[PDB]
Amino acid sequence: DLVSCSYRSLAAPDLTLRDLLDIVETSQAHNARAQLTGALFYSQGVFFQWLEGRPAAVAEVMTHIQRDRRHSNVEILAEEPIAKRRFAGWHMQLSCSEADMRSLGL
Amino acid sequence: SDLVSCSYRSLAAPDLTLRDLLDIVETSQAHNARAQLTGALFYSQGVFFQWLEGRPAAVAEVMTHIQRDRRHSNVEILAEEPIAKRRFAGWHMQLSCSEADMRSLGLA
Ligand SMILES: Cc1cc2nc3c(=O)[nH]c(=O)nc-3n(C[C@H](O)[C@H](O)[C@H](O)COP(=O)(O)O)c2cc1C
Ligand SMILES: Cc1cc2nc3c(=O)[nH]c(=O)nc-3n(C[C@H](O)[C@H](O)[C@H](O)COP(=O)(O)O)c2cc1C
Repeated sequence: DLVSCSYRSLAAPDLTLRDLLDIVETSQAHNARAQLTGALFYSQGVFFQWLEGRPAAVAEVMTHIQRDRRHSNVEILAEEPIAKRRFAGWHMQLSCSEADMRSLGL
Repeated sequence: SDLVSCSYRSLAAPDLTLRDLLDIVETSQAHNARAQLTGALFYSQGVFFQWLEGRPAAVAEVMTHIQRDRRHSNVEILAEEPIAKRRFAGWHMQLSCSEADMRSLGLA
């Protein structure tokens, strides 16, 4: 009994670096206790995310994530059953480039 | 003027190597440049996300091939989303691959 959820979203046009850092730090905290793992990819106003865990916990955050106003167009979440975890060890691995971080700075 | 965008998420074939990844990018670069396809590829831990932007038909034609590709599977796609402006202009194939992922894909 273990599942994954994959979505693509368009980051708020006004998204700052502070916003990104907040998203990451909350996720770290929640996924940690809530036993979720995965990765968050940001570049140039686009989010990809992969969440994995128990269907219960994923549904929990995914309802929260969708309400979140730091992005929009939260697009066809692809709910796949998984045999094993893919990001064991990463309660939230951010993947954000040096350029992208510079941008969100300006 | 007439730009659409396509997003998908893939599962890398379980025997995918660093060389494979490198082949996927160089092919993409060469092609996307000629086809005016811009976008980004993210790989980590067996997972691929990609965002492609360009004129409707170019996106459509590459996506048929991307889906044929044996180096991955379970290609869940996102209906041609129309876009105001490009987002990765200049980038024909911006790659996201961590140093850790680089280590693993390069093991055996
Ligand atoms: C792109 C994006 C990805 C997010 N991913 C997670 C996540 O994986 N885990 C999580 O707990 N919150 C994530 N969040 C934050 C939640 O949407 C939400 O802000 C928060 O978790 C719910 O309120 P809280 O601060 O009380 O926990 C994400 C937000 C954004 C915009
Ligand atoms: C994850 C992934 C992403 C790919 N992205 C592109 C791309 O954006 N542009 C491209 O021409 N080929 C891309 N390819 C390669 C194509 O699937 C396809 O194989 C190629 O364009 C035609 O065959 P070839 O590899 O022998 O040249 C990608 C392959 C994979 C597995």
